[PDB]
Amino acid sequence: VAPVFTVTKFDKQGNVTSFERKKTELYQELGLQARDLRFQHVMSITVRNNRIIMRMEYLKAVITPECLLILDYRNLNLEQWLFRELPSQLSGEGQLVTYPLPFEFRAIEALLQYWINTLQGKLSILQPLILETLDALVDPKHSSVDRSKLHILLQNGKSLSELETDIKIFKESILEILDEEELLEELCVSKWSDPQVFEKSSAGIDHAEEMELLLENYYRLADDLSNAARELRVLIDDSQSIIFINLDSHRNVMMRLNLQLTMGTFSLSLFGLMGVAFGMNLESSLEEDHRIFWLITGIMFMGSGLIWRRLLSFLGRQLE
Amino acid sequence: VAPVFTVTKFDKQGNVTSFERKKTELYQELGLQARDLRFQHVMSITVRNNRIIMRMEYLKAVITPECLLILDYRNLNLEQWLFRELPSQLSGEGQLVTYPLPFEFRAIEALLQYWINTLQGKLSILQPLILETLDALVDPKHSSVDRSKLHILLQNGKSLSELETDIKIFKESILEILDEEELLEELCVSKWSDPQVFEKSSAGIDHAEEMELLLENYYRLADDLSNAARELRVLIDDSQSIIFINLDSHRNVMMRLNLQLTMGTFSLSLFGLMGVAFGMNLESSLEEDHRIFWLITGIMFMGSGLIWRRLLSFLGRQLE
Amino acid sequence: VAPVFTVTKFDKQGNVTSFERKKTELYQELGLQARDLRFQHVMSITVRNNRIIMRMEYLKAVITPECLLILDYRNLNLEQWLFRELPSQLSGEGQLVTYPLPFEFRAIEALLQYWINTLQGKLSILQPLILETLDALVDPKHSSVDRSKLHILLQNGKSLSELETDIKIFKESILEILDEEELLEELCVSKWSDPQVFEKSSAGIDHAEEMELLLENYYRLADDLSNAARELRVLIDDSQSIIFINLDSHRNVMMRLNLQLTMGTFSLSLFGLMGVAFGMNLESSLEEDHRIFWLITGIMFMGSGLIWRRLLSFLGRQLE
Amino acid sequence: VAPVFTVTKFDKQGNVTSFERKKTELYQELGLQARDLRFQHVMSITVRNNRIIMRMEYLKAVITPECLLILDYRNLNLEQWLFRELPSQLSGEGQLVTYPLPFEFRAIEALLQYWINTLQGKLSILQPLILETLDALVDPKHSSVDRSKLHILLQNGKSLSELETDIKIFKESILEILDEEELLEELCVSKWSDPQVFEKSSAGIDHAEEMELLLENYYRLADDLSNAARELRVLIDDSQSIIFINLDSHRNVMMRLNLQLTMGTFSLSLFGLMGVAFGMNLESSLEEDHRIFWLITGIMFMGSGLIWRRLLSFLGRQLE
Amino acid sequence: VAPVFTVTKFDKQGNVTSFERKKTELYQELGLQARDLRFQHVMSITVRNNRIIMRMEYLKAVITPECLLILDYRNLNLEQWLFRELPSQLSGEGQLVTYPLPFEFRAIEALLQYWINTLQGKLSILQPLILETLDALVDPKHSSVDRSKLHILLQNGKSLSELETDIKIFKESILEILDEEELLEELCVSKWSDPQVFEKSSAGIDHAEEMELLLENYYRLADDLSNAARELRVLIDDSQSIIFINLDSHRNVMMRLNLQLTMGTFSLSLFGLMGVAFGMNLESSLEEDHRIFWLITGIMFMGSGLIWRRLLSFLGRQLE
Ligand SMILES: [Cl-]
Ligand SMILES: [Mg+2]
Ligand SMILES: [Mg+2]
Repeated sequence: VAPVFTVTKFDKQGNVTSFERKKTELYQELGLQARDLRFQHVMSITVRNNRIIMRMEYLKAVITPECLLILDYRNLNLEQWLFRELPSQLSGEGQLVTYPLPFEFRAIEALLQYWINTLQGKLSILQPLILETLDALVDPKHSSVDRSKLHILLQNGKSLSELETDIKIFKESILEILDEEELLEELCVSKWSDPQVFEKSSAGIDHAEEMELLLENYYRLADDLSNAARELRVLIDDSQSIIFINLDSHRNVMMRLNLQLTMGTFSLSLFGLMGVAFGMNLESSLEEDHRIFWLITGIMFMGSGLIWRRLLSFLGRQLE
Repeated sequence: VAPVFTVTKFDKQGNVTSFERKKTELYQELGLQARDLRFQHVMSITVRNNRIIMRMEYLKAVITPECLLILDYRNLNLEQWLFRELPSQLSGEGQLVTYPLPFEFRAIEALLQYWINTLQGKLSILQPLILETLDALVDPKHSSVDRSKLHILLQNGKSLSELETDIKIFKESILEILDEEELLEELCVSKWSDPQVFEKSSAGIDHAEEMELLLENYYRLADDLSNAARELRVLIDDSQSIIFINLDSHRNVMMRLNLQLTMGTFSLSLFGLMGVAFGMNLESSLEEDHRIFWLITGIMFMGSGLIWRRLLSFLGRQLE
Repeated sequence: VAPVFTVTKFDKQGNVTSFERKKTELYQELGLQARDLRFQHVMSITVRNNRIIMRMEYLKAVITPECLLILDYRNLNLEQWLFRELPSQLSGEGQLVTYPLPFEFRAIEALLQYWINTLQGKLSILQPLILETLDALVDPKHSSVDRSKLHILLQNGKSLSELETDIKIFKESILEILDEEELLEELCVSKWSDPQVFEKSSAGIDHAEEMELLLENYYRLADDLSNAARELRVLIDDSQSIIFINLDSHRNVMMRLNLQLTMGTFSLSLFGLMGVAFGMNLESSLEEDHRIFWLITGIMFMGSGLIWRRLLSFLGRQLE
Repeated sequence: VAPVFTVTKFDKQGNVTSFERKKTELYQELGLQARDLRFQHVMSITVRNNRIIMRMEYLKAVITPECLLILDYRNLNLEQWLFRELPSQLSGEGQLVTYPLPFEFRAIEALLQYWINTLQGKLSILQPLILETLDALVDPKHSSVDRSKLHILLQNGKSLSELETDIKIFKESILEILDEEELLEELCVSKWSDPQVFEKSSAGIDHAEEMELLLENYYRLADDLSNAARELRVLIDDSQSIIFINLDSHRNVMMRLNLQLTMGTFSLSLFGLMGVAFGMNLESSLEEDHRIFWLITGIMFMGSGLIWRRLLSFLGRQLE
Repeated sequence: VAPVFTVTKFDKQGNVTSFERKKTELYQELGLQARDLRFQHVMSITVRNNRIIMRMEYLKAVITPECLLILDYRNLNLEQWLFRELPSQLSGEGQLVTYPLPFEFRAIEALLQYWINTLQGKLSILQPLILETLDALVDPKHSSVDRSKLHILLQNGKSLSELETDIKIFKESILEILDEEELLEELCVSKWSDPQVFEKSSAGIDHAEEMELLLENYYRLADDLSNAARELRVLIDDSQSIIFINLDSHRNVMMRLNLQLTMGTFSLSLFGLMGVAFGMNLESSLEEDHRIFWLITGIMFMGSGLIWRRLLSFLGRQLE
C-alpha cells in the first residue's frame, strides 16, 4: 500500500543489487527527508544531508559517499546501461577519468556521461533526418513540395526544440552549480563525510578543483550540443524561407505563362467574334462576293496574331 | 462609506473566520501603513513591519507570525480552496512539507502551491486544445484550413501568452527574493518577532535556509512551467509556418493544373477559330469538295492535340 | 536676447508662482552649472549640487529641499495638472503617501505619478483601439480585409512601439537609480542639505529606505505597463499571422472553385469544337441522315459531362 | 619608404599645425610602442603610457596632456571640422562645457561631440527618407507597390543597420569605460602626468567625477540615438507586414472578381454550346417550326443568367 | 596499436621538428594527465600543470614555457602555415608584437592571429558572394528569381551561420579568460615555471597585463568580425523580405492584367452568344430583312466594348 522505490544499488566495488524499498525506509537509510526525494523538478542536481540528489528527466539517482542508487529504473530501457556499462565504469577499465578520485566523482561522471551521450544520440538521430528532409524540400526543380516531408519536418522540428530545451536546462543546472563555490564544495560528499580523516587523506589533491573541472568538461560538451542544435534550427528557418521564395517564383512563372495564354485566347476570341458575326443566318450584301471570304479569314488570323503580339509587348513593358 | 476588506483569517490552529474590517482598522491591527496594503502590483511579494504582503493577481494575502489573512476573496471562486484545502494544509495531514517549521513557512508554501497549481491547470487546459487545433490545421490533405479553428487557435495563443507572462513575473519575483539574503531573512517573520526567544528556540534549524529551499522549489516548478509554455509557443510558430507552406504548395498545384487546362483551352480555341472561319455564310471555292470537310476536321483536331502537347512540354521545360 | 526659462515654482506650502527667469540667473539661484540644465536626455534623473534634475520627455523639473520648479511648461497642456492637482498633492489631502516625509519625497512622488499616469492613459487609449481593429481584421467570414483598418492598425502599432520605448527608458532610469545605494542617498536632498540638523531630526526614519520603496513602487508599476504593452505587441503579431492564414485559405478556396469551373469550361469547349466541326459550311455525307444530329448533340453533352466529372475526380486525387 | 602619419596637432592654445611624421618618430615622441598605434579596432578607446588613443571609424586621435593629434585625416572631408570648429572648441567660446577642466577633458568632449553629431546627422538623413518611402509603400489605394521605392528602402535599411551597429559599438565602448573606475582614473592624463603637482592643483575638483559625468552624458545621447534607430527598424518591419497584408487583400479581391467573371463565362459557354448544337449543318425536325428559334434563344439567355446567379450564390456560401 | 599524436614541435629558437609520439609518452613528457589532452571541446583554452592547451576546431596546440606543439596537423592544409609563417613569427622579423615577452606570449599571439585570420578569410570569401547573389535576386525588373542563385544563397547562409557560431565561441572563450584575473595569471606559464627567477627577471614588466592586452586585442578583432557577420545576416533577411514584396507585386500586376483580359473575354463571349443565337439553323422572321444583320453586328461590337469599359471602371472602383 505504501509507496516504494525500485532501487538499483551500486557499491564502491561496482556490485549491482536490484530490490524494492519503502519510501520511509529509504528516507531513514539515506538520512533524508521526504521532501528531498520528491523528484518534482526535471534536470535538477542538489546536495541534501551530504547526499547528491540528481534527476535527468526519467533518470533519478542518489549518490552517497559509499554507494549509488538508481530509482524508478523500470520500463525505461535503462537495464542495458545499468547492468553493462555502469559496473565497468565504476569498478573497471571504463573510460572514466576520475578513478583515483573518491566514488562520488566516478558516480557523477558516469551519470553526466550517460545524459550527455543521450543528448548526443538524440541530436545525431535528428540531424541527418532534418538535413535530408530540407534537401528534398529546397530542391529548386520541384513546382510543389512534398507535404508528407513537411509533416516529417514538423515532427523533427518539435523533437529538436525539445532536445534544445533539454540541453538548455542541463547547461543551466551545471552552470548554476559551477558559479557558486559552496555548491562545488558540497558536491564533495566524501570530503565532508569524515572531515577529520580527509584533512590528511587528501595529500595535495583538491576535491573541489576536480569537481569543478569535471563539471566544466560536461558544461562545455553541453554547450557544443546547444550550438549544434541552434545551428540546425537556424538552417531549418533559412530552408523554410528558401522554400517560400521558390514557391512564389514558381507561382509567378506559371501566372506569367497563363497571362500570355490568356492574351492569346482573348485575341482569338475577339477575331472569332468578328468571324461569327458573318456566321449568323441573316442576309447580308457580301454572300455573292468570292474574295470576301478569304479576305475576312486572312485579316481575322493576321489581326489575332498582331493583337497577341501587341499584348505580349504590353506585358513586357508592364513587368519592366 | 469607508473602504473595507473582506478578510478571511486562518489561525495557527487552522480555524477559519470570515468577516469584514475597515481599512484603517486593519492597518492598526497589522501595524502597517495605508501604502503597504494598496496591492497596486500584480504578483508582488514584500515584507513590511514584520508582515508578509503577497499578491498573485486576484489573490491578496497578509501573513503574520500568528495568522494568515486573505483579502477581497469574494466573487473569485476561491471559497472551495479557502474552506476545503487551506485548513487541512495549515493544521492537518496535507501535502505541506513545512509542518515542523513556523506558521509562516506553511502559509507561504500553501499560497505558492495554490498559485503554481493554478498555472499548471491553465497550461494543462491550454496544451491539449492547442495541440489538437494544430494537428487539425497542419493536416496535409486539406486544400484549405478551417477558419473557426484559426479563431480558436488565436484565442488559445492569446491565453498562452498571458499565462507565459504570469509565469515570467512569478519567476521574476521569486528570483528577486532569492538573490538577496536580506529578503530571505526578512521573510522569516517568526524569527524576527521575538529574536530573543528564537535565539534559543531554533535548535540548529536555520529558518533562512528552509525559506531558501522552499522558494527554490517553487522557482524550479515555475521554470518548468515556463519551459513548457515556451515550447508550446515555438510549436505554434512552427505549425503556422508548415500551414503556410502547405497552402502555398496547394496553390501551386492548382495553378499548374489550371495552366495546363488553359493550354488545352487555348489550342482548342485556336483551331476552333480555324473551323469557324469556314462556318461563316460567305461563298468559298471549297463547298463542292467532299473530302475537304473531313480533312479540315481531322487536321483541326490533330493540331489541337499537337499544340496542347507542345505547350505542356514547354511548361515542363519552363518549370525545370 | 538671453535664453530664459518659464518657471513654475511650488513652495513647501504648495503655493504656485509662474514667472520667467534668465538662464544665468536660474543657475546662480540653484547653485548649478549651465551643463546641468541642458536637458539633453529624455527621461533622465540626476542629482547635481544637492538638487534633483528630472526630465520625462516634455516635463523638465528641478527639485530643491525648499521648492520645486517646472521648466518650459507652456504649450504642453500642462496647466491643468500644474494648477489643479500639484498644489493639492504637495500641500493638501491628495493621494500622496509621503506627506510626513520631507518635501522632495512628495515632489518625486508627484512627478513619477504624473508620468506613470500619462503612460497608463496612453496604453488605455491604445488597447481598445488595437483590440477592436484586430477583432475586425481577423474576422474569418471576410474574403478580404479592410485596408483603412490596416492603416489605423499601423498607426496604432507605431504609437504602441513609442509607448513601449518610453516605458522601457523609464524602467531603465528607475532601475539604474535603485541599483546603486549612492544614488538613493543622493536623492535625499533634505538629508544632505543640513546633515547636522537631520542627524537628530530623523528620529528613526530612514530617508534612503523610503526613497527606495517609492522608486520600487514606481518601477513595479512601469514593469506592469511594459508587460501589458509587450502582450499587446505579441497579440498584434499573432493576429497578423492569423490574417495571413485566413487570406491564403480564402485564396485557395477561390482558386479551387475557379479550377473546377475551368475544367467545366474546357470540357464544354472541347465538345463545342466537336460540334462546330459539323457547323462549317462544307459538304459532308451526313446531311441527309435524320438521327445523326440528335446523336451528335447527345454524345456531345454526355461527353462534356463525363469529361468534367473525370477532371473533377483527377483534381480530388491530386489534392489528396 | 617608411610608413608615416599625416598628423594634425592642436596645442593647449588651440593652434593647429599640419605635417607628416614617420611612424617610429611618432612612437618615440609619444612614448608609445608600435602596437599601441595599430588602430586595428574600429570605435576603440584606450589609455597607454598616459596617452589616450581613440578610433571612431575613420577618425584616429591621440590625446596627450599637452596636445591633441589627428592621424590619417586626409581624403575624409575632415578639413572643415579640423580647421573651423576644433580651434574654437578647444581655445575659444565654443559649446564645450569643460573649459576650466584640463585639456584632455576638452579634447575628449570635442571628439565625442563630433562622433555623436555624425551619428545624429546620419539618423536625421535616414529617418525622413525611410518615413516617406514607407508612407508611399503602405498606401492602401495602390494595387501594387513601386519597386524602385523598394530598392531605395532596402538601401536605406542597410544604411540604418550600419548606423545602429555603429551606435551599439559606441555605447559598448563608453559603457565599458564607465563601468570600471580604473579606466576613468586612467583617462585623467593630466592628473597622472604630474601627480605631485595635481595633488595640490586640484582644489576640490575631482577629475574622475568630471570624466564620469562627460562619458555618462555621451552614453545617454548614444542611447537615445539607439532607441530612435531601433524604433525606425521596428516601424520598417511593421510597414513591411502591412504591405504584405495589403498585397494579399488586393490579390484576394481581384481573384474573387475573376472567379465571378469565370462563373459568368462558364454559364455563357454552356448555353452557347447548347445553341451551337442547333447551329451545325445537320438535318433536324425543328427547322420548319417558327417559335422554336425564339424559344431556344430565350431559354438559353435565361438559363445563362440563372446559372450565373446560382454560381454567385454558391460562391457567397463557400466564402461564408 | 597504441594511439599516437603527430607532433610538430617549435623551440624557442623557431626550429621545427615533425615526428610521432605515443599518447602516454606525450603525457609523461608534458607532465599532464590523459584527460587533459582529450581535445573534446572545440575552441577551448585551458591551463593544466603550467601548460596551455588550446583547440580551435582542427587546430590542437600545447604551449610550454620552452616549446610549442601542434597535434594532429596532417590532412588539414596546415603545412604551409606551420613551415612558412610560424618559424618567422616565433624567431624572426614577423608581425608579432610580443617578441621581448617570453615565448608563450609569441605562441599565443601566433595561434590567435592564425585563427582570427582564418575567420577573416572565411568572412571575406562569404561577403562578396552573398552581396552579389542578393543584388541579383533583389533586382526589381525580374518577374521571377533565379532558383540556382537561391540554392547558392542558402549554402552561403549556412556557411555564414557556421562562421558566426565560430566567432561567437571564440569571443566567449576569450572573454571568459579575460574576466577572471586568475586565468590571466595562469596563462603566464614562464612566470610560474620559475617564480623565484622571474621575481627578479621581470624588471617592471607585468606579464599578466601584457597577456590581458593581447587577449583584449584579439577579442576586439573577433567582436568586429561578429558585428560584420551579424550585419550580413540582417542584410540577407532584409533582402529576402524585399524579394517577397517584389514577387507579390509582380503577381498582383499580372493578376490585374489577367482580370482585365478576363473582363474583355467575358463581354466578348456574352455578345458572341447573342450573335450565335442568330447563327443556329432554326427558322426566324428576320432572314428577309437586310439591315438587321448589320444592326446586330454593330450593336454586338458596341455592347462588347461598352460592357468591357464598364467592367474596367468597376475594377478601378473596387481596387480604390
Ligand atoms: Cl499568392
Ligand atoms: Mg452556320
Ligand atoms: Mg504569400
